[PDB]
Amino acid sequence: INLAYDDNGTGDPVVFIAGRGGAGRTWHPHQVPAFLAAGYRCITFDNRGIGATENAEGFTTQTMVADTAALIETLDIAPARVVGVSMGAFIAQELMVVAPELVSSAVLMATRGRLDRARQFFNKAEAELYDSGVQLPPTYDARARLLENFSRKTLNDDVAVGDWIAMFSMWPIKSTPGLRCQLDCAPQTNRLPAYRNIAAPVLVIGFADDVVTPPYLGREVADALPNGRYLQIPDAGHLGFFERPEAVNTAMLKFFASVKA
Amino acid sequence: ENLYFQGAMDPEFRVINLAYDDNGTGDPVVFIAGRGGAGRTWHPHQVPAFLAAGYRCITFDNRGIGATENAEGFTTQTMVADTAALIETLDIAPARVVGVSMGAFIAQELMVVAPELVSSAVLMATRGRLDRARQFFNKAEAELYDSGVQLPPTYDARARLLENFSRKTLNDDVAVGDWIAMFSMWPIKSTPGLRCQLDCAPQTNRLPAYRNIAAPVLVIGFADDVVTPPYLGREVADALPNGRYLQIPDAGHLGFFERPEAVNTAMLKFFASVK
Ligand code: NA
Repeated sequence: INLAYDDNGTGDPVVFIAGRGGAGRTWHPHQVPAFLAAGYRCITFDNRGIGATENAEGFTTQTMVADTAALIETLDIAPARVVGVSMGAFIAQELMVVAPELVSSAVLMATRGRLDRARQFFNKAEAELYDSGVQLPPTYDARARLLENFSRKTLNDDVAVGDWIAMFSMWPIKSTPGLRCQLDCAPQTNRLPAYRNIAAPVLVIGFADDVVTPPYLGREVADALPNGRYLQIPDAGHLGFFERPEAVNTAMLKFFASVKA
Repeated sequence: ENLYFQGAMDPEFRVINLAYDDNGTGDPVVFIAGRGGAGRTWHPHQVPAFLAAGYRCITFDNRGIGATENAEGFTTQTMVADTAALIETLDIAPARVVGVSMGAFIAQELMVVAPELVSSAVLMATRGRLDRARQFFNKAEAELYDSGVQLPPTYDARARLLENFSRKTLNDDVAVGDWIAMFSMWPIKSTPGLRCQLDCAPQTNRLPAYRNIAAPVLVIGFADDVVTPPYLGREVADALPNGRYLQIPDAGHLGFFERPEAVNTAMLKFFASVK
């Protein structure tokens, strides 16, 4: 299948890969304008399992890597810069393994390279939640999103919390066969040994208060990557890029301006 | 032994008995557990240290816990009155008090209305108002109960883990294994009692009222606590004329269980100087 995508600007191409449950649209409130102002061309799209393909099941990481590859080819932008978060970082990482020629450099946020215990606990809890058929009431659900995703600093802030709660109604996350299948697109094995063969410059960004994918797992990906280096953002939850856009964009942009297209 | 004391009359005009424990012969300390917690939660890390320091330790089952787990229709004033009744029954006024969370809130309210019952207090993981996020967590928790919907067991255990512990504990896999096995030995039963304990929280800002409390008080905030953030506790110490604040690094909501030695040392140091 070809997937919905969204092409802006002219210049060195950057492809954004969202996390589980996220659409291309996730990149537009805070990332795309800042990249455009810096002269890049931005591509965002809907991962398989999202939007038009939310009933897609039986797909794997590998299917998702080929989707991304196909997109990079179909637009004739190889090699592109690649920005990915979480599942998206994991898809970026694996694309660079099978198709290094498609990617010039990458930013990977909130990522990991093996099946660590935090990931297992989360895999079990989430899978269980889906198979039970249970519907969390909205306010309890909004509470879990709040604690899962934001820094302590943010939660202490009355105006922000009102926003983030409001903002949840504009970003409904429907439980779908696609969303369940994306649960499986995560490392199953140690991938760090495979990562030691990636040539491309890579920046790994860890968010300090991240509990879904804690920072130290990003240091590990940065260490396995010959040209990798790790950066940490203080006071950012798992949605660090939405919560601290300026600090996050400045870092991706200083990094991307330092490497060749 | 099986000791009982008579609780306050509730707003439905019933009078129940509550269980308590009494150990030692020394200077009396009354421990008040948080929401969901039986008196026995102070036994592993607090009571031995206080007995070895010559304190007598009173623990008890708050209303809505253990034998009264089906109690409903009570309020913060009912629990404050219950605590006072325990104090008056042992004839130990004015007593040292230690409260955590809901129990710290009960101690704060007890000092507002019955200051002569309490000589000094340690308040852990506390607040004297609910902020936006905490207000919302309270409402979310109420909604869950009221809806009937049971959380699957693994989801439940993960949530419990993340809400209660520090990042330091959370990053250490052996430690996480230990606590999740422990969860099975401290199961939190969902009960009309527990649901009712959810409303013994500030509904209004109580910090003004705390301005008249004269007793020496030590407020302890846990740095990684997200169920009651340290800043709310520090607002409480700022309010109290003789309150002082201390923060325990690397402690989640359950700091007094996770960093018992740092907590204990600070409380025993505080109690040796008071008045
Ligand atoms: Na003060």
